[PDB]
Amino acid sequence: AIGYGYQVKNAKVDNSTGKSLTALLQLIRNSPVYGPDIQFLSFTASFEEDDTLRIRITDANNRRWEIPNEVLPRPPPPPSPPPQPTTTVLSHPHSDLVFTLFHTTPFGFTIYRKSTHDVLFDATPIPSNPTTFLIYKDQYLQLSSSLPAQQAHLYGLGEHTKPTFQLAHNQILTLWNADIASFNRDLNLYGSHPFYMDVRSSPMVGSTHGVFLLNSNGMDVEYTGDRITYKVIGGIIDLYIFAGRTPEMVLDQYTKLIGRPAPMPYWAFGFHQCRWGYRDVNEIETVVDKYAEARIPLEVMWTDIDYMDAFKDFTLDPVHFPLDKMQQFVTKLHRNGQRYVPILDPGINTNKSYGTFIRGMQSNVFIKRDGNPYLGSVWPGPVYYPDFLDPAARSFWVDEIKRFRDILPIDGIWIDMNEASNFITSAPTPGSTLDNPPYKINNSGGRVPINSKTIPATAMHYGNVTEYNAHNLYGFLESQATREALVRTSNERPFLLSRSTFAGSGKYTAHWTGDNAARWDDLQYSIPTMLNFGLFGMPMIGADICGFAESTTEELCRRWIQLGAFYPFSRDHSARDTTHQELYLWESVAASARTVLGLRYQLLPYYYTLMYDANLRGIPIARPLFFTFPDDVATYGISSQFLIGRGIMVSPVLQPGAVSVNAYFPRGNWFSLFNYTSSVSVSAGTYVSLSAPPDHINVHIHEGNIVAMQGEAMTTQAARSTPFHLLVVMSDHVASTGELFLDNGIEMDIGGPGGKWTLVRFFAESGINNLTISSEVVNRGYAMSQRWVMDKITILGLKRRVRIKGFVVSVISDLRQLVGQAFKLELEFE
Ligand SMILES: C[C@H]1O[C@H](O[C@H]2[C@H](O)[C@@H](O)[C@@H](O[C@H]3[C@H](O)[C@@H](O)[C@@H](O[C@H]4[C@H](O)[C@@H](O)[C@@H](O[C@H]5[C@H](O)[C@@H](O)[C@@H](O[C@H]6[C@H](O)[C@@H](O)[C@@H](O)O[C@@H]6CO)O[C@@H]5CO)O[C@@H]4CO)O[C@@H]3CO)O[C@@H]2CO)[C@H](O)[C@@H](O)[C@@H]1N[C@H]1C=C(CO)[C@@H](O)[C@H](O)[C@H]1O
Ligand SMILES: *[C@@H]1O[C@H](CO)[C@@H](O[C@@H]2O[C@H](CO)[C@@H](O)[C@H](O)[C@H]2NC(C)=O)[C@H](O[C@@H]2O[C@@H](C)[C@@H](O)[C@@H](O)[C@@H]2O)[C@H]1NC(C)=O
Ligand SMILES: *[C@@H]1O[C@H](CO)[C@@H](O)[C@H](O)[C@H]1NC(C)=O
Ligand SMILES: *[C@@H]1O[C@H](CO)[C@@H](O)[C@H](O)[C@H]1NC(C)=O
Repeated sequence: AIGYGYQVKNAKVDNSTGKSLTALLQLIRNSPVYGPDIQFLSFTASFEEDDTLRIRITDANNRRWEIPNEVLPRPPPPPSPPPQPTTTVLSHPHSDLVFTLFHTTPFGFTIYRKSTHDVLFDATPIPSNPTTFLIYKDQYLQLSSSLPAQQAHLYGLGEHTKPTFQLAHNQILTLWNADIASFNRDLNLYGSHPFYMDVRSSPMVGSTHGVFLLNSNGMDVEYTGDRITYKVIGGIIDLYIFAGRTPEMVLDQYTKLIGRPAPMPYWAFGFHQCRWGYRDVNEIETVVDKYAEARIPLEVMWTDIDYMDAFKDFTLDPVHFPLDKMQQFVTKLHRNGQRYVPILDPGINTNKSYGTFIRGMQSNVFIKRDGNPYLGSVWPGPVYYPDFLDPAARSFWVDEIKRFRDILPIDGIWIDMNEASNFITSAPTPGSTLDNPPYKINNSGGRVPINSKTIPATAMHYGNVTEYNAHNLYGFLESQATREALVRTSNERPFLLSRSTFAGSGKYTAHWTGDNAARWDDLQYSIPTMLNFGLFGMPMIGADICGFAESTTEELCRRWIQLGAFYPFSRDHSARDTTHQELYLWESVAASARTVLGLRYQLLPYYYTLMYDANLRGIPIARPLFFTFPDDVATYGISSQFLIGRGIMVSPVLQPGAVSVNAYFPRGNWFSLFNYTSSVSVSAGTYVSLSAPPDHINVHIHEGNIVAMQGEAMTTQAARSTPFHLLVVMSDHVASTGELFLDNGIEMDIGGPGGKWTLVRFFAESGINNLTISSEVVNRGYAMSQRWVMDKITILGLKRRVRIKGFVVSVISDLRQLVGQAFKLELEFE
């Protein structure tokens, strides 16, 4: 058959010293299918922390492709092996995970949790079924685990458009960075994130762990409910298990490994407007002017490939987008506290009168095939691709960006087409098993050759690295170079948005779902994709509001701005062959816009604190319900609702001509952020029909949470100049708590050493006769220097009113309390 598997030749635990396991595996018997088997395997298991188990399987007699440490820094491997069935067990006293190596034929291994004596990863084979074996050929690695089909709820393995957040049973997820529109369901998209979250509904409900395979090669992942299997066409097995035990802790352990999410500037949480096909400077000025007249907040104006001189990077169309007019335009944006972001492609047009091409050829920075720079095909025409694995190409990139930034102020960079995208598929090299692999991954849902519409697998990078191995790293690498370029040309916290991503990208860039469509499906699709990229360590995520491709309708756009105003990254964008869809064009949507974007701007400090938490602990801004309610199994399969932070839930309408929604409400009291009187109270989790007017969206806050809000404004700059309103939602079960992070909105290292930031924590508890509200302040300096003042406190969740020495609403006015000063407020019931 396919493979016969491996036997344990020798296995030992390194005594006394830091406990790790080393083992040598020998091929049982050779098989011709899918290429020759690797004869000897070096197998190690080791704890990187108490809550992280590393399993590394390599060729004992060959250094195989591994993702470079310079690209993704991580602890080095343990030492390798020397030159009833038997078991070798590895465990640590402060670890909840136990690794077991089974000396069967073929061999197996399991990771089980001490806390529940439950198996989390089970690679024990079914002797008669080679689909369950570990197989290790040069271009085919097979790793398989069994799962308790009903108890195991899986999430992740992006990037894919799915109607559901939780992974459906019986499917093949292909991970291979490709220029494929996100309006296509199931197909492999722009990014690859070989990570999944496993939430166990039983025996101990809510029990969570994570599984990451640190491999950049193309792969099919097969999920059949009771089994999951990796089919990888290269590299090694570098497997990481994250103990949990909560969903929160898993993402903490995961991002600790791949990198904490990069902080975002304050202005990034404002609304963005973009469009492919803005004709000239006069049109973008007009769009900004009309957003003002509609009194709809517009923070950042974007320019697509239109601004370039015939689609070449680091140039300006001397006719439609002349330099002096653009300089004026950006100056005026800044004067009104607004920002500007242009787009970049990786391809460099082969124009002999083009400065970027000339310089790129001098530093020898382009990806090569058969000894010559690979000829690509994108917008400007024939292009060469910069090899972002070459440090000289990374210097060249910084140089070009510096040059452009000197003549034209930019507030951020949009990097696109970085799969890399190619419009003309190259012919495969004769006799190459790289351009023609033995196992075909399910690219584009039809076993399409990996070389399709991209750079051939036989192209070479710096250090003799093939495109075959480094393909899923391309967008990741450009994001590093681009962020480097931004940091060295400006002292402010950079902003960048990338299409193609890999595990770890969130440490460098923001992401958007890419090319969605103006269809009701895509509106709903935006939510699982949004929650997935939270797991992937990229909390700054959003979809093109009102849909990129195809023309939108008034009702679709209206319902989309209602939802899209709560994306971490909120932006309107569309193709040029569709109708315009700026929010002012329809009155019903502009009125919706002012409402929803109004609430968002009030929630700016909240969003920013969540961004702070993300960089600090990996915890996503937009998160699944089961993050806050892991003991509620009904929340596991919700794909239509989500949370902003811990206690704010959004429940949008996703179907046309509707005026109501059947949204799920976990146990507790919920209150509308649009009407403090409108509340939802359930003693057990249940669906509830909510009135959803054409201009309204249900956004509720759960009890036990304190949120610091400011005032509405046209810009984020102006919003910070407004007083603070404290929203306190009480609970008869627990003291309410809240958190506010304050900085200048542009410090390079967020919350670092020194004092250009302030952290404030809020606390509230009801007694029989008295209510106490108090804060704690760390690094009081910065907040104090900002004159932030809290003049109002609204109290929800109580059945009795309160005041200074169903449910009711209590308000405390004329407080004038300095945010940067700790306080204890005492109220009395009536
Ligand atoms: C604006 C954006 O423009 C570009 O993207 C465009 C495409 O150029 C455009 O063509 C269009 O592409 C769509 C298709 O219309 C749509 O149909 C879908 O394609 C799917 C198919 O639906 C699906 O069937 C599948 O095809 C497979 C089959 O499944 C498989 O069986 C097999 O079929 C045959 C095979 O081909 C034969 O060789 C033989 O073997 O027989 C078999 C059958 O037996 O293979 C085919 C595939 O070959 O999968 C298809 C996808 O490959 O979806 C695509 C999109 O992927 O629309 C898109 C989206 O607009 C650019 O590529 C894009 O980058 C660009 N967007 C950026 C540009 C700008 C401007 O600067 C920015 O503004 C944007 O934000 C950027 O995102
Ligand atoms: C190399 O870059 C030049 C500068 O952008 C290109 O010339 C410009 O082409 C524009 C249309 O793409 C046109 O509006 C500009 O007037 C023109 N500017 C100048 C100074 O020539 C050039 O394009 C080539 O030459 C022109 C005359 C056309 O025939 C194009 O089709 C050519 O490609 C670029 N050359 C190449 C080979 O890409
Ligand atoms: C607020 O909500 C309550 C409860 O649904 C409702 O009776 C009241 O009319 C609402 N007020 C406004 C101004 O919509
Ligand atoms: C509330 O509690 C405080 C402190 O315990 C006490 O001094 C005060 O008299 C109480 N007020 C009422 C109305 O009971």
